[PDB]
Amino acid sequence: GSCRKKCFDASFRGLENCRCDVACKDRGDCCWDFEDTCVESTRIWMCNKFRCGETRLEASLCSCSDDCLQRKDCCADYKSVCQGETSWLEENCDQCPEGFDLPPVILFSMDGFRAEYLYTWDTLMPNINKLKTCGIHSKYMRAMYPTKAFPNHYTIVTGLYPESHGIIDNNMYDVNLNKNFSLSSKEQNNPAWWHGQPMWLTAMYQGLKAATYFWPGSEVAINGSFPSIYMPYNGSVPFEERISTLLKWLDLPKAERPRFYTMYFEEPDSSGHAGGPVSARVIKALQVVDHAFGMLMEGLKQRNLHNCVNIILLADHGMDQTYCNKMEYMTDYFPRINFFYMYEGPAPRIRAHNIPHDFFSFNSEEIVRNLSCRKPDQHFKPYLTPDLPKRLHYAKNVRIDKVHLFVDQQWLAVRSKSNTNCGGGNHGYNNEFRSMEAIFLAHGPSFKEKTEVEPFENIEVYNLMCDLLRIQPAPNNGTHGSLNHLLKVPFYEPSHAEEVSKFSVCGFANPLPTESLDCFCPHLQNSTQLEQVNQMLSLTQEEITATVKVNLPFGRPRVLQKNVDHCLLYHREYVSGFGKAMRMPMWSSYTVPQLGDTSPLPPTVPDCLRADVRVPPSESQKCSFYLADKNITHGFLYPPASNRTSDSQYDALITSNLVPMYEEFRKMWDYFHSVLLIKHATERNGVNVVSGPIFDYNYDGHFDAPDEITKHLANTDVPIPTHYFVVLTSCKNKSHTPENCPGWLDVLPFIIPHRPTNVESCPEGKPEALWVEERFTAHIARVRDVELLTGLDFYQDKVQPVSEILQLKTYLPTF
Ligand SMILES: *[C@@H]1O[C@H](CO)[C@@H](O[C@@H]2O[C@H](CO)[C@@H](O[C@@H]3O[C@H](CO)[C@@H](O)[C@H](O)[C@@H]3O)[C@H](O)[C@H]2NC(C)=O)[C@H](O)[C@H]1NC(C)=O
Ligand SMILES: *[C@@H]1O[C@H](CO[C@@H]2O[C@@H](C)[C@@H](O)[C@@H](O)[C@@H]2O)[C@@H](O[C@@H]2O[C@H](CO)[C@@H](O)[C@H](O)[C@H]2NC(C)=O)[C@H](O)[C@H]1NC(C)=O
Ligand SMILES: *[C@@H]1O[C@H](CO[C@@H]2O[C@@H](C)[C@@H](O)[C@@H](O)[C@@H]2O)[C@@H](O[C@@H]2O[C@H](CO)[C@@H](O)[C@H](O)[C@H]2NC(C)=O)[C@H](O)[C@H]1NC(C)=O
Ligand SMILES: Nc1ncnc2c1ncn2[C@@H]1O[C@H](COP(=O)(O)CP(=O)(O)OP(=O)(O)O)[C@@H](O)[C@H]1O
Ligand SMILES: *[C@@H]1O[C@H](CO)[C@@H](O[C@@H]2O[C@H](CO)[C@@H](O)[C@H](O)[C@H]2NC(C)=O)[C@H](O)[C@H]1NC(C)=O
Ligand SMILES: *[C@@H]1O[C@H](CO)[C@@H](O[C@@H]2O[C@H](CO)[C@@H](O)[C@H](O)[C@H]2NC(C)=O)[C@H](O)[C@H]1NC(C)=O
Ligand SMILES: *[C@@H]1O[C@H](CO[C@@H]2O[C@@H](C)[C@@H](O)[C@@H](O)[C@@H]2O)[C@@H](O)[C@H](O)[C@H]1NC(C)=O
Ligand SMILES: *[C@@H]1O[C@H](CO[C@@H]2O[C@@H](C)[C@@H](O)[C@@H](O)[C@@H]2O)[C@@H](O)[C@H](O)[C@H]1NC(C)=O
Ligand SMILES: [Ca+2]
Ligand SMILES: [Cl-]
Ligand SMILES: [Cl-]
Ligand SMILES: [Cl-]
Ligand code: NA
Ligand SMILES: [Zn+2]
Ligand SMILES: [Zn+2]
Repeated sequence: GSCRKKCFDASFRGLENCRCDVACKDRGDCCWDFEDTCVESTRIWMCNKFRCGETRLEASLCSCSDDCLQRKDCCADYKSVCQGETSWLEENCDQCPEGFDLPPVILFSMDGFRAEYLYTWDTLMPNINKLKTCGIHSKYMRAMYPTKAFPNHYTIVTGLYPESHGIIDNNMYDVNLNKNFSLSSKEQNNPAWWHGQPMWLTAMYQGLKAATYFWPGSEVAINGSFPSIYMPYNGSVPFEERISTLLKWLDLPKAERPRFYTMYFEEPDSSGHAGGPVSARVIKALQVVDHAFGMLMEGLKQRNLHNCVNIILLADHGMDQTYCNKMEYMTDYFPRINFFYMYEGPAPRIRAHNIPHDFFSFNSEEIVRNLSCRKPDQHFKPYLTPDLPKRLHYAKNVRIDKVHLFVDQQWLAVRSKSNTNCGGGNHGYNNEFRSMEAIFLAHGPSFKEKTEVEPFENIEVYNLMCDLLRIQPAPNNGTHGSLNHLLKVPFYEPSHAEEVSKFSVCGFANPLPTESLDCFCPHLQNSTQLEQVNQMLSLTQEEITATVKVNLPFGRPRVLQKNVDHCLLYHREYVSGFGKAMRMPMWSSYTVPQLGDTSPLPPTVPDCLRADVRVPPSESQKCSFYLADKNITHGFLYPPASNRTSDSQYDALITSNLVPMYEEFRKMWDYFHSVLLIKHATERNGVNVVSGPIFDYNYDGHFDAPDEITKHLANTDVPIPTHYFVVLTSCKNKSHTPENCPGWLDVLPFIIPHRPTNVESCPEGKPEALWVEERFTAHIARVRDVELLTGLDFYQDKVQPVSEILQLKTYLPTF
């Protein structure tokens, strides 16, 4: 015989007197199968032909003995390797066993698994590829900025932007605590850094036990509590050991068995850093993680759990390649740099060197000014954080330093040329960069099968996981219901938000104005001319219904602000919502048709403004306000030169269509409406436009209350916007116009900062054709971002399921 079932038996002589004792290795008389049967069998996580039926040993990590199933310690592939059962991988695409009344949730993260890995190398990852084929598969998942591990892992489990959850980078300083946060320090375990409610506490608070294996934050007594089970972090733990512990937890008695699980792997992030995203090291790491993931599914199948668990496989961010010849140096821009401290790399920040003493005295403004437009080809742009694109939601936290550098693809910004941290993979860049996109795959009885879904953001996963466990989520930044199309039977059915402030009436009464408002239009020097022109503002009921049909084709925006007095101004070519206290419109809606001639609109007739007879002078702007205010002029919300009849431009040359605009912004503003808007209308077969002011002086992402607004027009109460929004909405099916679209819509939203100079664009002396469109593109945002910043709610009259409208409102155009 051989060593099968005779390991370490010195008294045993088999064929040709071969021996199976520990000393046979030296004497050189071992039976042929000794090493694999008796030595390597205690160092591996897999059964094989040598091990099946084996006699139990001591130091074995798992068992292939005939009693392992009753003892509950079989290796994961025992049944398929030893019992001839079909592996999970060999099974076709798709049930809970006894005691698993409800399906547990596994949240599985593979650090640095970028969406392109799954596109190019899927055939090198058969287990992951099987998950993608059989379950639900998003084109990619968008991370939050900056695309770092701790900020995004904690976003995933809280539903919160970093500015809200507190972990705004892997390295940061908090002047209030006067402490430093870093991944190698014990300060990261101070619960004071961790705000919000992570998913394992949401479950625990609502009666469901939670086990975490190495998830960021799970080793912290957040809000005073650890997870039910958690593991002190140690990256050296083999992945198979982690998977085996997860399967053991699923073997706990029902009364002790967690319902929510998290799992974390350092790969392919670690190999991405070492070798770059296209490298043998990443390829090998991708095969390793795929092997360990398969181990999990095989072990689930051994327990008949493969189709009972709702598993989500995703990642925190992607990976890009860096170069030592693509580095920007602060020494190139400052003669002395020893007075400030720099968080370096793909998403740098600059703060005072002497902290906490000079933290707030630091002249962040001068730093950003001296870094602006210094070279024509400089590969980063400095920002004060309130000036960053609003879709990043990266400003409202004292831990976010005011000075920020937004760095171009594959570049790095460092202090000095001494820096050698280059040549490998890195991340942290703009979350819209393709290289920073992450994967999201799910599978389970609650998910749809064999379904590909559009991209979505990692802030949406928290609500989804609460829906999977049928519990209520803590308040977060997801849009609940936006991921219902992932689910067979949604747990949460969304509904339209009900309007808070009802609209008033601004009907047409007297054709002459009680007050001139200090506005002048010599073209109407007589009174007969005025009465006729203003009469054009009088629309019949039939004319009101016609303009609403074309220019409000999805229904008016609803006001979710409280105690806001507003009325609707009907015109033939546009409808607006006038904010009485504000003395300017909250929104203006109009639909731009497709035209053959792409002739840019001509300039508005100048020197002609008059009052709105429908709006009383107490609630109207005065043209003298703008003359008085030397630092700001007036702009038009609805473009008057886009008139489609002989004298309809008069309908736009009224005080009710005026908004405060710095001269330099209005140049940008008018170019967009005169040139770019027309192109968008011709490409989209017409486009509906809704535009208006945004006030966010505390840069918290929410509309300001009137008493939060700190800048006003001249000596009046008329506020100056911080931003203007422009939402372009057309029919996804280009065969239809925006007003005759029975299917899905297609949106392109802008949130353009209203700044007194164009230094963000470094015009330098170039025509607007060479930088305006670039500036607007940099400030694309979601509709929901506009809703949050305005207190408005869109598309409520679009006949379509709410959850599909929620998909539309979370969509981010990318380029
Ligand atoms: C941090 O942990 C504490 C627990 O120590 C959480 O406080 C608990 O919050 C829940 C939900 O708000 C409270 O339950 C509610 O109480 C009201 C008042 O009777 C009741 O009407 C509701 O139906 C619900 O039962 C609970 O009382 C409260 N516990 C304590 C001791 O204050 C807190 O929410 C956690 N915070 C975060 C951010 O995780
Ligand atoms: C920030 O820059 C100012 C201005 O410096 C000039 O503009 C820069 C954008 C860059 O092009 C420099 O090469 C220019 O010299 C600095 O203010 C100047 O400082 C020098 C001292 O070296 C002084 O002699 C000048 O009078 C200053 N000019 C003004 C208008 O004040 C300032 O020092 C820079 N700030 C920091 C922190 O370095
Ligand atoms: C859109 O309106 C422009 C402007 O109309 C002029 O300005 C208004 C404020 C009002 O004073 C009107 O009575 C004016 O006609 C139209 O451009 C004018 O077009 C006429 C006839 O084609 C021409 O004689 C004028 O010189 C033009 N004036 C300017 C400043 O361009 C334009 O025709 C209107 N578009 C359509 C489709 O009717
Ligand atoms: N609970 C945990 N505790 C400590 N470290 C963890 C952790 N979970 C993951 N990590 C570590 O997070 C690291 C990945 O995060 P990264 O964003 O790549 C760090 P970085 O910002 O690129 O540079 P840095 O190392 O200077 O912080 C992994 O190497 C891993 O060791
Ligand atoms: C947090 O880390 C910073 C460096 O990242 C420390 O900064 C030092 O601050 C002291 C005075 O506070 C200065 O004398 C040193 O020159 C600073 N060092 C550097 C490298 O800038 C800071 O001390 C740390 N704070 C805490 C509480 O640990
Ligand atoms: C993201 O969601 C969080 C949680 O709902 C919001 O944070 C709250 O904001 C209000 C008003 O700013 C504060 O009074 C609360 O204290 C905040 N809570 C927390 C936990 O920070 C946040 O406003 C949302 N962000 C956006 C951009 O909408
Ligand atoms: C980190 O992990 C290393 C690898 O072994 C693992 O940890 C030991 C303690 C056992 O739990 C073993 O089953 C694991 O695979 C250890 O060698 C090392 O000591 C650990 N370091 C720390 C600080 O815990
Ligand atoms: C778009 O919609 C088409 C049906 O629309 C009707 O037919 C076309 C030709 C136009 O005349 C339109 O005004 C009509 O209402 C579908 O047949 C077609 O598949 C759709 N296209 C896409 C890309 O979805
Ligand atoms: Ca605000
Ligand atoms: Cl089954
Ligand atoms: Cl003026
Ligand atoms: Cl500016
Ligand atoms: Na002025
Ligand atoms: Zn990472
Ligand atoms: Zn990393």
